[PDB]
Amino acid sequence: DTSRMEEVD
Amino acid sequence: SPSAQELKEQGNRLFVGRKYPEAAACYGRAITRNPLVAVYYTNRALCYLKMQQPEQALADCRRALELDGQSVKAHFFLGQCQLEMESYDEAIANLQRAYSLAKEQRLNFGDDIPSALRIAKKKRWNSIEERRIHQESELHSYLTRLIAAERERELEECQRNHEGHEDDGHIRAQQACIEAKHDKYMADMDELFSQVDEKRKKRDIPDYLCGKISFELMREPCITPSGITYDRKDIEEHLQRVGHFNPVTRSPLTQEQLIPNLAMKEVIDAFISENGWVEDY
Repeated sequence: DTSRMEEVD
Repeated sequence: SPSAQELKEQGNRLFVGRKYPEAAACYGRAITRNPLVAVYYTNRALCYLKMQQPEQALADCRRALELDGQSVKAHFFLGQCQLEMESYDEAIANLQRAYSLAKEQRLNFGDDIPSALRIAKKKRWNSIEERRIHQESELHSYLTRLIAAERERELEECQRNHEGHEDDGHIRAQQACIEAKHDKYMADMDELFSQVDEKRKKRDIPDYLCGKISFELMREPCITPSGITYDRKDIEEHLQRVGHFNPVTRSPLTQEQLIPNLAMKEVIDAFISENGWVEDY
């Protein structure tokens, strides 16, 4: 349940 | 009439909806509305990348950083772009840096960085690798042409032997017919000069030799009760900076439970001791 970078927040 | 914070949200909805050219244009109105906001630029930069246009993204990052030189995302994306532009050195540098910041700021992405980092390292090496000369050989340069020669004596000295009995259609297949006979005869040869103690063989670094975290060659491999092998220096901090669980199996792991994978060190050592490159990788 982290969070990626290829995402616009 | 719409506020910059609303225009960004709008674009946010589009980008998630995969409408990249539309979302990007949406971030552009939020930027004209208020230039002084780093988020906008980095976001738009991601649209450009998905839109396969590092030209723009590179510029937009070169602005997000002017308003936040500590931006993890800005650095990550900037490096990304440089990859496309084929500036392998800088690219890996900004990724490298974007990685330290992320660690420093106590942010978490996992893989996302060491992965693309390891990927950028591989795509770089691929370059200067296909750039090497290898230097043919004494006997090679010789036999290499001896074949090309025997080929002319046929294609250009035994093909027009029957311009009538074998028109275009016929010897058009009778051509590649022998060509493959020689392209192979030589093929078997090449494998000879390569397996003949020659270093002319593609030089790459395996994967099972890298850590599941660091994503790079391990220098102090050690395994866990689960069975995964990480670098003692990486799962070292992960245990005192993220929790007490296996970064893969997510099992209840604790530092005084790590076993040194001696057999691995061996394999890794032997590798290095044989491979001149590396360190340059």
